[PDB]
Amino acid sequence: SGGYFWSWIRQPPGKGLEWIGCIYYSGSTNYNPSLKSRVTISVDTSKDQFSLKLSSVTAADTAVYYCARQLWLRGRFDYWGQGTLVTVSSASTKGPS
Amino acid sequence: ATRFASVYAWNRKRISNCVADYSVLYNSASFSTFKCYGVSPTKLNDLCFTNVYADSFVIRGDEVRQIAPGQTGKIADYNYKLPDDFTGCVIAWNSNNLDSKVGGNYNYLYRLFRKSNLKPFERDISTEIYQAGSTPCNGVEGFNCYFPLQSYGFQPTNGVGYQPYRVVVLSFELLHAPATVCGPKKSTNLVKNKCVNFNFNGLTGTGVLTESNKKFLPFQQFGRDIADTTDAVRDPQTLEILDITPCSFGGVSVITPGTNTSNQVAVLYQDVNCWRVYSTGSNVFQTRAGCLIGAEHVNNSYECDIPIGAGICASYQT
Amino acid sequence: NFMLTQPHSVSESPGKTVTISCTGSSGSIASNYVQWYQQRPGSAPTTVIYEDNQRPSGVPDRFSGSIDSSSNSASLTISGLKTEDEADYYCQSYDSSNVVFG
Amino acid sequence: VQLVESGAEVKKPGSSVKVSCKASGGTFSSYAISWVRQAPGQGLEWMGGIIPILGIANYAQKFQGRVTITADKSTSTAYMELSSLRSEDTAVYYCARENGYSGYGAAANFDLWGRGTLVTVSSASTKGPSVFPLAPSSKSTSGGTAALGCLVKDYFPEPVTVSWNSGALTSGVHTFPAVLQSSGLYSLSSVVTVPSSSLGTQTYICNVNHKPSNTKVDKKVEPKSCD
Amino acid sequence: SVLTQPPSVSGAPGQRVTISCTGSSSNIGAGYDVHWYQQLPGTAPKLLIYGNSNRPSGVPDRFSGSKSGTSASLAITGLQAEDEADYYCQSYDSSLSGSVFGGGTKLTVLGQPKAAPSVTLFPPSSEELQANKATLVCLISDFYPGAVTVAWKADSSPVKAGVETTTPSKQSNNKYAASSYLSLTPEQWKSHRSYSCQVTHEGSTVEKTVAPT
Repeated sequence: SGGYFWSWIRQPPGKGLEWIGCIYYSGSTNYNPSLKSRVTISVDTSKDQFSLKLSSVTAADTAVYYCARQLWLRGRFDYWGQGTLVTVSSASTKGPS
Repeated sequence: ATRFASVYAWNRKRISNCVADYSVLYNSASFSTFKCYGVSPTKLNDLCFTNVYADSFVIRGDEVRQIAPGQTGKIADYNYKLPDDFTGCVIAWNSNNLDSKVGGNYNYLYRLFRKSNLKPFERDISTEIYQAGSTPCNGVEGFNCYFPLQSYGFQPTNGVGYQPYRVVVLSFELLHAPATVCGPKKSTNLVKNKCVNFNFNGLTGTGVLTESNKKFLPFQQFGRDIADTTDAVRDPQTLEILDITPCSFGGVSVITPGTNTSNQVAVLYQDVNCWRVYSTGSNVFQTRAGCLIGAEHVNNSYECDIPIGAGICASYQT
Repeated sequence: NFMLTQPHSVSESPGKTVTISCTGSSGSIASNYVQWYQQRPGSAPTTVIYEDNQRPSGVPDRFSGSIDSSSNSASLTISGLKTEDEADYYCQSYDSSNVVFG
Repeated sequence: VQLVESGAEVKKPGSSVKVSCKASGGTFSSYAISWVRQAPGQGLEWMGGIIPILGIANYAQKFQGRVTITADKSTSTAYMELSSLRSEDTAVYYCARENGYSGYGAAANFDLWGRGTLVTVSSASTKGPSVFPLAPSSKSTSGGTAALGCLVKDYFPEPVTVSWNSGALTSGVHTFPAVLQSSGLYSLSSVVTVPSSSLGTQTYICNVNHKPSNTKVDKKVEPKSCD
Repeated sequence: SVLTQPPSVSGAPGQRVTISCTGSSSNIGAGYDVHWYQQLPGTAPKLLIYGNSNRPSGVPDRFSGSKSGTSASLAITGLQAEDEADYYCQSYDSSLSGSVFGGGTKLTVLGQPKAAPSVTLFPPSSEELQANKATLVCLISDFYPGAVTVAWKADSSPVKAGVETTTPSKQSNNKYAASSYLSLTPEQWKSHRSYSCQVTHEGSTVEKTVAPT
């Protein structure tokens, strides 16, 4: 409802923000040309959520990922989500002491 | 459109008697300019306009940035000038599959030279040769005498700044008239004699809907009183005039002697000549400033602690 | 090939004004609007100035914005600085099927 | 000035034409030239606009693949060419000079118009006219005057004049326009009133000239002997 | 295209006539000016009114036009004997991207003491049987073009083949004259007894039948 554009925004630590891709309430998707052929965002209306799928993750992809609603296609990312930390590392999770 | 008119003669079409679905306009993801001065594109689905004007022409990349209200150049000065208070915005996109053929498309002619600055929303079609010096130019094309219309070079392999961009200019007008063009928003049922907030043709207010016997001229749409507030509503779905009764109309003064000091307050009604009151209460006293309830009255004359008006003073005693 | 260029670090004394400039690389800046964001460390960025100079609710009047098509740059002016103004600042614009940042 | 054009032309249904509009008494100096047709019994129809300085042209959306217009800035002549002629293309074609002005609406107007060239299509070729002598009968001659004339059959095109005694008669003459037929043939008539006393002393002859057919025959009209 | 006007109007020299010219949103309602063109019967149209108020030199002041809303109005104060002409309103269209003219208003001011028609039947001569044709004519004069009827009968069955109507031409004494031609064959020319031309005008019928034999 509302015809609002849901998008994803990432930012490396200490660096600038990077825009990943945008979606509509339908299946129409827009992607950044630099990171094309690696992102697949979909909308699950039944669960009321939109996700992201990144393939061939490199070591430079460690960044804080954001999801933001857009009131307008070329408008402001008015409402933001909390910054989640995703780190690229071969080591598995170990228990604290 | 199958073809677009030139710059010196831009075709303008009036849009009315329809709902303007802008959701297929600002969500096309194929245009190149949507700087909309004044109103916002998110509010275009809510506002209602008297009429919508849509100009159109084809311009190059270097001149698509100078169709703002306050700008100068060879286009804003001579070809198309927007007013400083312009409402709406231009829309431009790349036109390379169309309007781009080999050998140059010299069909369009922009005004390179003109005698004076162009007035806003004015179309100038004139081919008289512009002179520069004191020499006469009665139809001649000699020195210091050039054709005011200069052709455009539009090649498929031309530079990006010289590529032909199809420009369409949407302009909105807000006049004292019924709005025949509105957003795609629907309309609910009409209620009467109830304090209900309303959304009438883009005007939002809270009040009581009551029938009005006043005769309303078809030219006007809204009725304003001396207080410059909304009083009349056309209601275009049913085309009947309703008087907007305010939910609160009288003056109420609450004589509160503090919160922790005392929990007893007095209500003074300015428009009531002691009913349309909060409560009847007791010790009703009528003063020159109005009717006061909840406060006692005495024949003594003490110092004025809490003034009421017109020489009336009230205080909290034992 | 559109990107936005801004200075990496601009500092000023409190009580005076400061101008932050965001300049486009190839395309114009007078189209597809501009957006300004302020990112406090350890938190999501928040909108500060959107559109030409529009400001959302909850943003002080000190944040003033202006455009300059001739210089191909977007300017954000802050007057009367404070401790809470120490954060990263970003400029955002829209391009064909992609949104650019700084 | 005066924007004179060429004469009337008759073309085949499926051929191409070429008319001109020559500016006399001056030139259309930096003024655009437009063309307007007028079908018989219909309103004016816009063909296209040419500004002779830049040599560019545009056409209406009704027709773009069958009309091409050109102009000459030096000799001051603008031309048409209408290929793929149909049966509905019969009209009078005017050359017009656009006169622009500044304003809010600023609609183009054509103040100076041409003299009009008639263009028509006919599958039937030019044929030699046949002139038929018509004489009144005894019943038709009741008073002091008789109605006598000549009838022309199978003549092409329409503008063919009929002269009475090589112009010697100017009173009582009448010109009757022809009518279209199923085969596209035209047939006009002409009848004059002459006194019965002059029938036996003065003769009447009809001289019909055909400019495209290059023929001019002489025929004798005599009263009927039976009636 | 869409510049519809009333097909014909009427008036008197002592009154006023208003010619309406309506269009659409993209040609008249958008704000484009209208242009009036008076076409006299036999010459080229001339610019009557341009800019909705301006009069070119030569045009008398009696020709005044106006534009309001999505319509155009042309008014004539004095109607003389030369104002009988077709009037077309011209403006600029945005969808067609070209100038559009009006449908045409037949402004006719006339009145005459019409009289009874006088018809004449001329039988074909004897030099058409060898030509394999039968030029059957019906000369009608002193008649008006308001009611022209061409009927051919043989007193056994009416002839519906070869019957046609022609526009009458003005004479030199303010009268109209015309002639109708009937196509037949010499083989059937002598087979039928009669071929009568019937002309009816305002309920008045004159019938004269020729005798070929």
